[PDB]
Amino acid sequence: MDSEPPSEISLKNDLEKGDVKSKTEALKKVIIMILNGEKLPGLLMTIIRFVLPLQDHTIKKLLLVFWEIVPKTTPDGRLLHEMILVCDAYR
Amino acid sequence: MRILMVGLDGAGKTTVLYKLKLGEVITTIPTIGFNVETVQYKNISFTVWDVGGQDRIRSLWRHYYRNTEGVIFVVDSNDRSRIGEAREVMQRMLNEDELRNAAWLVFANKQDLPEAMSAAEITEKLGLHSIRNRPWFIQATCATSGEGLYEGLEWLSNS
Amino acid sequence: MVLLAAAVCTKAGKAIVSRQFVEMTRTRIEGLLAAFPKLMNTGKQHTFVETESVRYVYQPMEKLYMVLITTKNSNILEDLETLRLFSRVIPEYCRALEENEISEHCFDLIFAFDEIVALGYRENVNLAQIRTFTE
Repeated sequence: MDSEPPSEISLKNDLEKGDVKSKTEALKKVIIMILNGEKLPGLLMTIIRFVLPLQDHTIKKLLLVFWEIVPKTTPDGRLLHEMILVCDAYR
Repeated sequence: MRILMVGLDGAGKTTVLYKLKLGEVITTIPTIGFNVETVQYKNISFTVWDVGGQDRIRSLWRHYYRNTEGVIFVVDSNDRSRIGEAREVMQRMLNEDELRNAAWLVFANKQDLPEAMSAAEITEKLGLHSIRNRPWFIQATCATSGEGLYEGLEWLSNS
Repeated sequence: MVLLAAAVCTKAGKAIVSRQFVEMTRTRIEGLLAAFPKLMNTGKQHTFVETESVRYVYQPMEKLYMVLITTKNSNILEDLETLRLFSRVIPEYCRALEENEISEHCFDLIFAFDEIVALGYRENVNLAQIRTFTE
């Protein structure tokens, strides 16, 4: 997904699927559309839900990636708190 | 079947989960995070998300709401100071659109303790009678003995 | 920051994958990469070329440009060296540069970018180091 700004409905579906690869790919697809500068908050609860505690680095690294380029803007699955869904289980 | 089990810290959520999964009473630590496990009961495989109840984590439950078929809300029946707080958490949880049709099962837990509030008392304090929009049930439990646990899984499976 | 962005480009006229260390160059990243890397960063087959008041360091790989951009600078050796280390890391993820395969490993490359250059200051990376993260 080079740059496709309407694809956020499919990404939500792909983000949790019971297959780790699909989830990684989805979250990756979100990153590439934001970096170009395209739509991203719809997904947030889905994105945040699988990855949170785990020591399994790749999804964690992917989520960690998305928190330095848009964390502030996206708020469906995060909202505003001191120990946000950016860092609460990332302790 | 997808299940979300929450409640305030120390209610007994992880004790419940691992009693169900291992038939064992484990020595818990506060859960900073979740535990997720699959349990077989009578041809149903329940995937239970036990999400820690301390404040930081409490702020995160909303990410586990979506796709939830049923909600186990664990209450420490012996703690009277925090029952109002439980009531407050649970009431706005009931207002959550992703939790809209999910089956609501309250566990009044630590029923084994001498001064534990009764399930009826808890039902009045949590305002359970006022839920008309979906299925609810309250069950007295003791997670250490295992009492009431499977009666819960039973009720849940009949959603 | 001294290093605005670290960016992999396709001279299709767009930034294929790119990294904004702290929220500044979002959409900005794509326009710079899209115009300048097409002209060889406006180069002549010189690693440093500066255009529209932004220093572009680059290496061509196919129809693609691996690009480092700065608009400030601390030392000569350093800018090349982060780009260089990046160029060891990029074929591990994408088998040279190529827009479709670059696109698929947005996460891989992007993560390396954060790791390599942190808050615009050129840290160091290596293919083994990269592994712990994507594990």
